Amino acid sequence: MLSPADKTNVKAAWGKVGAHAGEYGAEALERMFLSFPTTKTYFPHFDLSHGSAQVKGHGKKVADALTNAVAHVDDMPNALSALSDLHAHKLRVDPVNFKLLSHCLLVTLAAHLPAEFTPAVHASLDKFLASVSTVLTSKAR
Amino acid sequence: MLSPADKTNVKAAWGKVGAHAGEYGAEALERMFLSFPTTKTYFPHFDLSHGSAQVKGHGKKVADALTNAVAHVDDMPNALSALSDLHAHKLRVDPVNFKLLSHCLLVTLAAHLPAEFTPAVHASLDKFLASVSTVLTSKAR
Amino acid sequence: VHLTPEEKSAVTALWGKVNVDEVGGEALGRLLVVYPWTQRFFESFGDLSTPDAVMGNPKVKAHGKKVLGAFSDGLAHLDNLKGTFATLSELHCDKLHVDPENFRLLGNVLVCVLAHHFGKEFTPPVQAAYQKVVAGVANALAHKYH
Amino acid sequence: VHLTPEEKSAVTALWGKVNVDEVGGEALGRLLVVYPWTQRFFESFGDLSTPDAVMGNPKVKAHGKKVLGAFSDGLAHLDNLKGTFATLSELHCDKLHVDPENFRLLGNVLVCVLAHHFGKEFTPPVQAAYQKVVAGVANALAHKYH
Ligand code: HEM
Ligand code: HEM
Ligand code: HEM
Ligand code: HEM
Repeated sequence: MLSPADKTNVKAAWGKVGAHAGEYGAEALERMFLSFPTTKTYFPHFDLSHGSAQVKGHGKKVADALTNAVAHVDDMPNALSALSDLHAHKLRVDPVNFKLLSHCLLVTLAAHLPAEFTPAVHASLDKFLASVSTVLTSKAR
Repeated sequence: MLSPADKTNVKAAWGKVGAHAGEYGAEALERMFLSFPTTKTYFPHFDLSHGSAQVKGHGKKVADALTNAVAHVDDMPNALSALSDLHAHKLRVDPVNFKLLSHCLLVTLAAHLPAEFTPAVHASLDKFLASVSTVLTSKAR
Repeated sequence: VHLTPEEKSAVTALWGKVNVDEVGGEALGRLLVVYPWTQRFFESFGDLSTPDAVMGNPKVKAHGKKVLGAFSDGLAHLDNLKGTFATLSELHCDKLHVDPENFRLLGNVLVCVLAHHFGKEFTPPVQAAYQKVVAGVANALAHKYH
Repeated sequence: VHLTPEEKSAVTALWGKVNVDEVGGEALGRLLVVYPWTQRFFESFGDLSTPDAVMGNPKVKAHGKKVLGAFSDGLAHLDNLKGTFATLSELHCDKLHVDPENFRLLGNVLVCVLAHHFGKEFTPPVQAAYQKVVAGVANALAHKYH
């Protein structure tokens, strides 16, 4: 579970992401596609080329959802119910893939928040993405 | 999240284990050590030889806890708080290992409960061991 | 794979007792039931609504037999699963878009089915050898993904 | 691993810029902080009670340098990691009893540290090359487990 500390850490770093969330969301996807090629099997309908508008567009959606999770850090199961349902019943993404995106989201943040990406924040961010992944996969079966 | 049917299925299957739970506890460990030799890293102080009294004894211990979790299927978090603590702050097993033991427990059950190990029961037991795993790794960080 | 002659014989011998038809239909059905997200690839099969509906689906049964058939043929090439499954690896990637993690799930389901079927005969050491094979096959199938 | 020539150059170029002492201390410290269960192997290291306690612990810093030193050596034998890491593999298994999953966690932490340090220079494709490298090292280190 996220401690008060974790919560402060997350609001703080995400705070810093600000208006760049979309771009960082897109970058995390790109990093994931290149390092973990197997994740591409879920996007056969996408132009996965460098600077694809589809990826750009998709990156914004993912970032908006995370931003929404931060906004409702005390009620994530509810704030994300809709998205959990979508992932569980329509998309049917294998759970292991969540760990892959989370890692790539962390890399992206690290790469953009040198001052804020402290050991403590890194730990809180990791726990946060694990919590979000748990929610999105809770109704899988 | 275990559905009413799941809890039913688990209670039914475990009902049949009965006096053999300890033996099954033991055989599952044996299967684990053999199939996933990395799991042995957590038992350097045990004699891991076939039919070792240490393994037998530990098998019993694991079985009894699963029994207790079946009895409190509704209140797992509470029923295994002490065990969650032990594992989180003392044992400090990496969470990946929970999936390995779970699979070995399934295999063991399959091998011994032919009639009862239907597709529906297999799904429920899998979900169950997954929930037990979650509880046991929830205070890890 | 990194199978010992002893582990080799163990695999080989148990396999000769397998009814591929029944084991394949059950492994595939159990997969669809235990890990429901795997159903995403079989929309065209029909009613997968219930365990009973999956287990009974003839399309499921027949696909199970085809999958185990290819698996069965791979056991004749334990020293080159990679070359044995190269074309199937590309197909699963390039045409089917199947996440290789499914290969792993299927492998574990297969082991549960063998244990279910062979009870006593499916000893810890026999299971250890099968575990190496399912891992080897999944690895070979995922090998040409890009 | 599967390192294209251009992946091998990209790895090597960046590695040239790394202060192994510093990155070693940072990666090991962050591991103990993010995955506190990993602290299980360092009870003789003293105070690991808070993030500052970990990161500044002279013992953690020195061990980090040792580990990354061994890792840097591996980077010169990208052709033969299993060979290069065989005696260390045996040690981690037989004497230290270190679960190999720790090796993958450290790999991931290192990638985050490299991203932290290099910023934009740690491009998507440069990361893809490092991902292959840390996987290879983790595999090499786990190879002698039994
Ligand atoms: C914790 C991380 C994740 C978040 C916040 C997230 C969020 C979202 C959102 C907001 C959408 C768009 C829904 C809409 O159309 O309104 C989406 C769609 C989708 N997601 Fe997830 N997702 C996550 C993880 C994943 C992973 C790991 C995968 C696969 C590797 C995945 C595969 C998909 C796919 C295939 C779509 C549909 C895209 C399209 O066709 O436009 N998601 N996700
Ligand atoms: C299904 C999940 C599990 C359950 C219900 C479980 C249950 C238990 C129980 C009841 C004990 C004995 C506590 C006592 O002595 O009072 C125990 C101890 C222990 N467990 Fe867990 N366990 C599980 C998974 C694991 C896994 C996956 C590992 C490592 C791979 C593990 C490693 C240990 C160790 C090393 C001990 C101490 C053994 C000794 O020194 O006697 N456990 N566990
Ligand atoms: C032991 C692992 C597996 C083997 C050896 C295997 C083998 C095969 C074979 C031989 C075919 C025939 C198609 C052709 O030749 O054109 C096939 C098709 C297919 N497989 Fe795999 N398979 C495996 C695992 C899986 C899994 C786990 C899934 C999904 C959960 C999957 C999804 C499919 C699909 C969707 C098709 C196409 C069926 C159709 O055309 O209706 N396979 N596979
Ligand atoms: C990149 C992976 C790693 C490399 C190259 C590496 C390398 C080394 C080296 C060179 C030593 C000293 C050997 C000796 O004492 O003779 C060592 C010791 C040790 N390593 Fe590893 N290591 C790695 C990962 C890990 C991880 C992830 C852990 C645990 C989380 C770990 C736990 C230890 C411990 C406990 C010792 C002994 C410390 C002591 O002196 O008490 N290592 N390692």
